[PDB]
Amino acid sequence: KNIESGVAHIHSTFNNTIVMITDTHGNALAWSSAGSLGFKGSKKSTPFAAQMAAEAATKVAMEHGLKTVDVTVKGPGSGREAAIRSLQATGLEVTAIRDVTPVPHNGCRPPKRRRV
Amino acid sequence: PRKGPVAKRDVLPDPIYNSKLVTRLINRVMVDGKRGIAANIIYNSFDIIKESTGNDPLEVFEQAMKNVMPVLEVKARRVGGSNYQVPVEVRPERRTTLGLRWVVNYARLRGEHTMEERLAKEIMDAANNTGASVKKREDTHKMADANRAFAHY
RNA sequence: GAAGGCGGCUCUCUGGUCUGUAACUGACGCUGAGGCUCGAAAGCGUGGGGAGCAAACAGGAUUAGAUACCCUGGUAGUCCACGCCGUAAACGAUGAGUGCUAAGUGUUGGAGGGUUUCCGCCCUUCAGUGCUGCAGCAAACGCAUUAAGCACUCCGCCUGGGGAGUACGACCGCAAGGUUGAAACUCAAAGGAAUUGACGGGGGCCCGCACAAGCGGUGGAGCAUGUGGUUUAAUUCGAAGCAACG
Ligand SMILES: [K+]
Ligand SMILES: [K+]
Ligand SMILES: [K+]
Ligand SMILES: [K+]
Ligand SMILES: [K+]
Ligand SMILES: [K+]
Ligand SMILES: [Mg+2]
Ligand SMILES: [Mg+2]
Ligand SMILES: [Mg+2]
Ligand SMILES: [Mg+2]
Ligand SMILES: [Mg+2]
Ligand SMILES: [Mg+2]
Repeated sequence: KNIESGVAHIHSTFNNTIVMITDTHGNALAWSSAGSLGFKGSKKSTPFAAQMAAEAATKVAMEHGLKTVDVTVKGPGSGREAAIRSLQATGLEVTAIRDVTPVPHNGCRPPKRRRV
Repeated sequence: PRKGPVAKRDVLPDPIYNSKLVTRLINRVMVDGKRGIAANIIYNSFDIIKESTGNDPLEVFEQAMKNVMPVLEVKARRVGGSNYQVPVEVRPERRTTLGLRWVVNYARLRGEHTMEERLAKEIMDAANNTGASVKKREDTHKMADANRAFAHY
């Protein structure tokens, strides 16, 4: 109901960026996305859309009550820095930043190349 | 052109209002080089403005310019197979040009009988922050905001 | 590692290679038709397994059409054991063995020495792997102690293009197909390398009211005029995208 510390996960792919503020235990608190803010097609992948989504999720989390968060970035999306700066500007204190992009140690076979 | 930026020719201030802006307005409203007709129209419209309101017509006109001159325009950019609009800050010269062009076009589109009457009405509406020119500026800003996601371009 | 190919770590079994020494045998060697063995991927049989991917297939897009490219799913297969299949641009598109013919410089595994307190640094040398480059070779491209140079031994293979790796026969295979393999007929070319242009939905750099920014137009109307078509006794002839049509 009221929190002080949290984790902001930014899953930013080439098509869309989702921002999810959870408690330190991984229980979701608030979330937003470029698609959730009405952006469509290319705009969903733009850095600006990441900024707006991060702002909205930050506002919801802060209304829930939240001062500091640590950021976990995932995916190769371009909007990661935009979302981070959006969080900081909106107020959440970004204590630490980490990249959690999955890196298979070979493992599973990826799909075929496009246009072949 | 390809070579680079071109020299811009300056204009002289108006004989009575001492306003290069007024001279530019006369030039914009001029047709087929009938500058006498254009200047008479502009001065008659300014007199109409001074009669209809207690404010200096020059100040009313500058109020209209302040209310009509855009700040962010949309320029079409073709990237690969995708062509989309991109917001762009309007340099002051193009701002003034757009203001004058919009004012003159919507004055000509107005419904009153005489051009000076139409122009005075449009100028006063723009000063009051209403009318076709103000709507045009608002729509330009709306388009820029809609395409604002492409600012990095 | 002969090749195909082999990439987490551990242990068991196991092959080969290389460097020294010079104790041993004393030419015992090379090649090798026919044979035998291995032989990517796909494929086949039996029985398992099955996450991701993905022929086929389904749907959605695109398009004139789209039995494709693109997107969403998705069966065989991809994995394992055993057994078939024996084909690949199975390529260094370069059989194996041996000897000789400038150097320069990387790197891999050793050996020896001269320093170096050791490390390390220098020289030499052996066997691989690369790049550069003499002589020589080559049609040229280029190769050049890892020859495509100079030589000898053996094996395989070639004799214009198509027909055709097809037909018949034969052998192999569960099958798919593999191996061997013509002829009739037909053409005066096919082909390799390189050169000059032209072109490219290749690249790079430039210019032009070429585009972009504006102004004004045409296309709509009446008429003038030229052209086409049609008509006519004739509607004289020429001009036909830009670059014919006041
Ligand atoms: K061994
Ligand atoms: K099988
Ligand atoms: K060497
Ligand atoms: K022949
Ligand atoms: K015309
Ligand atoms: K014509
Ligand atoms: Mg297989
Ligand atoms: Mg697919
Ligand atoms: Mg063969
Ligand atoms: Mg060597
Ligand atoms: Mg233009
Ligand atoms: Mg017309």
